[PDB]
Amino acid sequence: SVNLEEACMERCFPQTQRRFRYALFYIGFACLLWSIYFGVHMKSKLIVMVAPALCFLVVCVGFFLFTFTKLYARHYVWTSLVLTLLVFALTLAAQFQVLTPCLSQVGSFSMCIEVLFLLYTVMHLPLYLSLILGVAYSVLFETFGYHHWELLSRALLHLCIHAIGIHLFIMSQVRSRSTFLKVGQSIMHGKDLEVEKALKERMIHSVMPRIIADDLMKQGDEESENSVKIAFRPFKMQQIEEVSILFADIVGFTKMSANKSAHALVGLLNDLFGRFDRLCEETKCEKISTLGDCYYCVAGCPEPRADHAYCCIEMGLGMIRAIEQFCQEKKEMVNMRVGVHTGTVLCGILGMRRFKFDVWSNDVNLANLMEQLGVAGKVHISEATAKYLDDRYEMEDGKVTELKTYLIAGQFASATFSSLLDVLLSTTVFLILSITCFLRYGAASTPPPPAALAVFGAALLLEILSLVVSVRMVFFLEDVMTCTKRLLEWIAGWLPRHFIGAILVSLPALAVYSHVTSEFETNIHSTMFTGSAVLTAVVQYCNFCQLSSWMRSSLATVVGAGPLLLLLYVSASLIGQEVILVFFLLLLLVWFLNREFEVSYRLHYHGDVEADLHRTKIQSMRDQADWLLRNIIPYHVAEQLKVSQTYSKNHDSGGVIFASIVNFSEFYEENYEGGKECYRVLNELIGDFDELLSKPDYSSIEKIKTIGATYMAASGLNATQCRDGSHPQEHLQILFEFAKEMMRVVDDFNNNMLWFNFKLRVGFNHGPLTAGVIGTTKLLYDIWGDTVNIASRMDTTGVECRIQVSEESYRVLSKMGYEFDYRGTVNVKGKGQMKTYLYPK
Amino acid sequence: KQLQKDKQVYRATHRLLLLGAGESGKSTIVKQMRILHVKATKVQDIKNNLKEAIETIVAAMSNLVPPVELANPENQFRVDYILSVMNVPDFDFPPEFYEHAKALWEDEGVRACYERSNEYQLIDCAQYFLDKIDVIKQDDYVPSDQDLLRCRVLTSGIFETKFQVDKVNFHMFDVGGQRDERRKWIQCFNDVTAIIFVVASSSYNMVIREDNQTNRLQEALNLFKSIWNNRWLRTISVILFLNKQDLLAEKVLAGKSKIEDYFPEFARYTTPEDATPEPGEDPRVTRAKYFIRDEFLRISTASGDGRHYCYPHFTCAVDTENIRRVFNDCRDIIQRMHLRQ
Ligand SMILES: Nc1nc2c(ncn2[C@@H]2O[C@H](COP(=O)(O)OP(=O)(O)OP(O)(O)=S)[C@@H](O)[C@H]2O)c(=O)[nH]1
Ligand SMILES: [Mg+2]
Repeated sequence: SVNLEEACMERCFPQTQRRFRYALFYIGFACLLWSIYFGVHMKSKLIVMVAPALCFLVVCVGFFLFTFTKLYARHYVWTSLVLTLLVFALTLAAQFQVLTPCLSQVGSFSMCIEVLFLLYTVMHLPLYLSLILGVAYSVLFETFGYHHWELLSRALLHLCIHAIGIHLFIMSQVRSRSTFLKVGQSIMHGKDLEVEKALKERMIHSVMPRIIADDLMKQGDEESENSVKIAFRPFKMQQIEEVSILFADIVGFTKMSANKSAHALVGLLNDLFGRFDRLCEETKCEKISTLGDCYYCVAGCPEPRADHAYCCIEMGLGMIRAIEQFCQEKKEMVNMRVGVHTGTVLCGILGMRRFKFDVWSNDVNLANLMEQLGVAGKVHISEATAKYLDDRYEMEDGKVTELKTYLIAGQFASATFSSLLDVLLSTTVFLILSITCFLRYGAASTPPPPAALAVFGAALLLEILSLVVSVRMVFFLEDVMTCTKRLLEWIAGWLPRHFIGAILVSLPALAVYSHVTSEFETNIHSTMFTGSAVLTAVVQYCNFCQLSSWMRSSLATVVGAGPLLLLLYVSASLIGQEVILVFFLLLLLVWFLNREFEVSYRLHYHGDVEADLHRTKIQSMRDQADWLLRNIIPYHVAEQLKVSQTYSKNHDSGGVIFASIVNFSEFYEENYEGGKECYRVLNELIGDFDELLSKPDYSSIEKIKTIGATYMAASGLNATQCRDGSHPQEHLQILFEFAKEMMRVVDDFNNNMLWFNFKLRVGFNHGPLTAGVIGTTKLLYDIWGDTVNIASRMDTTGVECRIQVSEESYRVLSKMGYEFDYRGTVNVKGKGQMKTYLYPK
Repeated sequence: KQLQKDKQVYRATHRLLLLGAGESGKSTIVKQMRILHVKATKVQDIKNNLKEAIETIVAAMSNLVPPVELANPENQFRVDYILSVMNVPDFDFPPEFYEHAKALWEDEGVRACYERSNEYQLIDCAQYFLDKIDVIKQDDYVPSDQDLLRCRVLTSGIFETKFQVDKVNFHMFDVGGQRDERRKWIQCFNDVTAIIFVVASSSYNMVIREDNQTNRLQEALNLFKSIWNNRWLRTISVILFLNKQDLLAEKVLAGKSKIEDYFPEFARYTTPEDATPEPGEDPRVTRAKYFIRDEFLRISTASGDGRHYCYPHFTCAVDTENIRRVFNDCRDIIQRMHLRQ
């Protein structure tokens, strides 16, 4: 945009400032070496040369002072423009006083090459402006060098130096754009990944206690990290002794929830269970869960607590106080009965959808029954509590009305696209160098020497084959046969890339050396011309930035200067001194320049790799926390809860089933290591039921939770839209098919069980129900209603291995062609006698 | 942290679950291992095994369908004394009972009823212990090691035994194998190294105690088919012992019972070419035992998919040397089996 790409040069400023400091130093060093040249070697008869050199050296140290000002940080383009106009004018004015027969073309042209490079690469001017300054400098330098073949040869040399100039320019700034963009990506992903890690933490703590969550956040087992992405499924249980289990049940929940609009009910129930959570976090009792009108805690199951009994009955008396305050405050006639039992408990996680930390033992079943045998307002404790309670409470005899039991009441830029572009430019300057070297023949109409045209054709065909390889690699024609190209693409690794890059860099200097076998040191136009062209070819060795620095720079020194140390002696008198000076300054320039550009390329690859690592890491954390969020609540509640604060809804028709494994108690036996192996078997069965949920034809069936051995699931909730290709009561049909198929799953499970059989009964009912969410910073999706309680009645009054159906669910299921038989007539609390039906015949 | 070392020594052990049907000899193999690689009620339940055997024979006299009667009919008062004490909670074993048991075991209608012991349920240490209680009529004799191996005590519930051979840890799970105990096996199926399936080979002619209408070896075959194809054992190899070789040998050499009377594919069975019998062996016994081995290897062949193997050995659990040899071989085998993970 605009403030994007301005902040780009805000964070690409200091490397531009460092480059500009190096260009200032290099121009000053050029003025220094030409000063000692024209002060010792030649032109010691006139001081017109050396005093502009010394004054421009001190102008450059003036600019090196001016860099440090604070009125530079937005003025750097205009400061660079002033510097490059001074250097343009100085090079033209130090060229201007020649052609008296004293100074060559090979020195002034090196100044031309140097100043065009410092314009293109380091001055950091815009493209149009630096291009028109470059072309204007080149044409003014050729029209002030003049004061039908050689002139157009020099114009060809300026053509290829502007080619390599614009190429280095555009690739340096597309890399400086793209590295900025990748570091912008990698700094967005750090903050956004911190956000997703906070959400994942909040969803872990809402389903597991603190000790085991903080275990899970240092990733103690890596296999869970691999699995959230062979014989038994993994499961975590710890048979822990000496806990103290509390249940609690709201008395009179039905009349308290009598005519609420299913938003008042969730609100008051939120208030009540929030008061209970405050009690839990005071009393240091872990709550476990909340089901229906029932709440239940433990007392130090992950942590060995010494006053666990005390913590449990103190939490029960706290509950009695909190519900009498709620009764006074909100004016609702309720109280609650509490049962407290101690003992040993194996506590962990079973299932894999909707899983949650629970407890299982027989001590838990005892605590459930002593809640069921409790009287309202009073906490109903056992001998197992009271044997170390120390009896500092208002104890009673807890006697039944019908076992030592008591009551208590109180107290661009693609990395293989740049290779295409620089192979293109290397072969086009090899082309026009060959053209310039051929058209030197204005004396012969046909070219004399054989080896020149031989090397010309040889490297010409080599460049055109490497061009076709690269251009069909990118443009991807798939024309003849590519399996040789696929296996030839493989073998150009890092070091074969080095060697083909060596040749593809070198070969224009081979084309210009190809014209040295015929004698040249007789004429001086030929000598200075081949010197100018060979420095034009040595300065062309910048383009393969995907190579290394020292490799290209040392190959440049060799195959651009070594043959002229060879041809130093071939006698040509003081032009050797100025040409070794001129290749010195040019080689120092090209050493620094391709050093800095391959450093830029290395940093671009670094910023690509790190900013892809952070993208995969945030994709992992986002997928993980989204799996936990679709775990703990359904999807449409997550939609209506993202845009708001709490959730409640009243559905007018939805079915629900419970599903109880009847005979698990005669499989439990505790004689081995607590019987946790028996719960591994039960985990396998609940896992097979959860595998039924991943079917695409069981999409709109929700699993509420599992309760001990019982499995609860309900439908009709996600279907907000009355479909055109479907039925208004089809979710009951697919829920009944879900019940049939989990009957099938237990039949398939018993084949792997030897000389024992699990039997389950289910119960089915539909009607209007009441969805809701309880916690905040905890979460719990749950449904309530009368449909649910009649469904639990159809469960518990069931015959095993047979589906039991209520009356209205019979009336709507039997109009879809199913078969049933009249079971009998069952008392239902609230409905009285009720007409039930059974699915197997 | 201290759980990494304990976790890796838990990796280091070998879990040798012993399966097998009723009275196939699992607990005898565990007793043999603790003789190899490691105090008064043993005398009492030796005497219980005695009394159980002698009252079973005395009842089974009249309880054969042709009633084998007394060859010496003077011991009818003794027979009535043995039937008198048949169902009693405790018994102090007076010397009267020792003289009654000895006088019964010398009678030949008694022994003629004993020879038809495939028609009723009788324990597999009667012949040894009638003679040995005739030696230990008294109470001041400590029973020998073979006496400890022969005492039949029923197993109910998962037992364990940790022993260590040459700095390798073995942890094996003796289990009961009656039809009521089989629901308890699946507790032991987590991360078990190997399964040493144990088959009473000589009980081809007997029936199980549960329903009295199913062949013991057919029961063991169906049990092997069940545990081989089990969905939690489909990557776990099964060493297969075949116990009671000597009883099999003498029941074949007695020639009264034929295997083709009960398994009618035996009559057209030929001994295999790779059969490597022991020295001094009637090869019809070899044909018998390789028939039973290949009966199990059919089950281990018809599935498996290269996931888990089966390594049948021949063994007699009341002889310690045989157990030494086959457990050295199995030691190498389960070394290879634990190195499969
Ligand atoms: N002669 C002989 N008797 C054996 C051999 N193996 C086991 N027995 C006998 O078989 C009887 C039963 O052995 P035992 O170890 O108790 O079987 P078990 O598997 O434990 O019985 P259960 O656990 O299934 S109820 C014992 O009397 C024992 O002496 C054997 O190799 N040779
Ligand atoms: Mg046993």
